[PDB]
Amino acid sequence: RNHRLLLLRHGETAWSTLGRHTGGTEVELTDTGRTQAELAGQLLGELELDDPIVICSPRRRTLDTAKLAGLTVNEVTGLLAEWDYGSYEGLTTPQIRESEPDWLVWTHGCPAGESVAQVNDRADSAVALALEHMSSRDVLFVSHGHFSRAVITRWVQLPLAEGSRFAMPTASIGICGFEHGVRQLAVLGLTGH
Amino acid sequence: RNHRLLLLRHGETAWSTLGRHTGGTEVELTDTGRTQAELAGQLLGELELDDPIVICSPRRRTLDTAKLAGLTVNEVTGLLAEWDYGSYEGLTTPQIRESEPDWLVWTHGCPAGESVAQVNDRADSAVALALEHMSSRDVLFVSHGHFSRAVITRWVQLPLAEGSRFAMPTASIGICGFEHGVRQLAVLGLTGH
Repeated sequence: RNHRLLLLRHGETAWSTLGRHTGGTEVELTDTGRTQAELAGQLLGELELDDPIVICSPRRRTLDTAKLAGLTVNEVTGLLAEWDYGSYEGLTTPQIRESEPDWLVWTHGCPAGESVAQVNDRADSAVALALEHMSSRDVLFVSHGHFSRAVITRWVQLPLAEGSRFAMPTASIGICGFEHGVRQLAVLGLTGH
Repeated sequence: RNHRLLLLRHGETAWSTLGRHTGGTEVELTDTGRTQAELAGQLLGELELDDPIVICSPRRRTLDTAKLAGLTVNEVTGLLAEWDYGSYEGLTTPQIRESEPDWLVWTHGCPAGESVAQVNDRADSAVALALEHMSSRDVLFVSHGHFSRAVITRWVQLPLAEGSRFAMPTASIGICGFEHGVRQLAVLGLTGH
């Protein structure tokens, strides 16, 4: 296709800096988070996007980022919500490690939350959504760390387990496109701050 | 580990702009290529690298890029040479398509040149090389499009066939590291021009 799928992770929060897993919890962006968002929109500005359709996660930290980035949101949907961490909500990876030493959200999932299968499907639906609009315009997802990686991993048609192989820091941008007929990851870890 | 593996593709040449596959052929950087290289070194400057060991491909376009980027090369080795295209040297993907409609270097390889297996092994040796120095410092490979992708694909422990899923434009930087014990791709398609 002649278009792209861009993904933007929301800025920093008090929880992200501590490595805490935040799903449905409504945490606010820090002042550093607001600045990150502001710089990202600055960066999106020179990406020369074609009449972009912006889809955003319902969380306030992502809605806030979109506004601060100077974007106008077209669709707000839980489809882009972060991985539901269930019982692990608020826990860091080490803390989770004290009980499940080999844990990775990518292979284990979360007890009382979303399983890999469920996110795999949610990720595919998201990619399907993107492809429909990319027929005429560029697409931008303002979402979260793990889910954004989920989308990317699926864009490149790999098992969701591979989400562990791609970073996605706060206020960072990843870009998906094509090369000689193949869906490909073009940019990752792009930061304007 | 506490260190990173960075990869830098050489700047633009008269052949790259045309989408021609260049392996052993000694093509020069265009003036645009020299500028790209110059900007990349500018970009490497703010990456705060730890006493970096720089390994470079023997081709003149890569040696030139390193010099223009303001880098001092520690090791020059064919280990980082581009995929040997054999019979396809000089051909574009469409041209190759006129004979092998479903061709991708990643799955087919090149007749009279390197096979996937051979590049898979060369890529792994390169990763092995990096890990040995990353024990005390950061590593920088100045190489080519397909091979750099090969190294990245292997860094993340995927079959070489997946090299098709990662872009690597001229004068672009990719960065490999770790996240909670897992080898991961941190940055891709980073451009200073």
